[PDB]
Amino acid sequence: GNTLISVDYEIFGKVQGVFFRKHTQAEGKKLGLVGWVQNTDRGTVQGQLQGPISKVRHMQEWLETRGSPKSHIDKANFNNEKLIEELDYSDFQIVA
Repeated sequence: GNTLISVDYEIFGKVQGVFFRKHTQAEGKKLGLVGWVQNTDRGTVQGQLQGPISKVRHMQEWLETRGSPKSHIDKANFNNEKLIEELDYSDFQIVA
């Protein structure tokens, strides 16, 4: 479609200390997405994605299967997937 969606994500495995945040931001920006990425307090990576639905879906697949080159992804959990009519962000940020 040419609709917009928002979705929350959390990635499990060898996902911290592998340049995951930098690569996620770069891929998000390449895909024209806004949102954020952050290392959690439980050894995972999380955030939200917003943008054109096909681009969000491409990013979801990237988060399931690839991530940063030295990452090892066991699972990507997605939640709160929804259609949106406006963006809630103006950039794709790494949240410290």
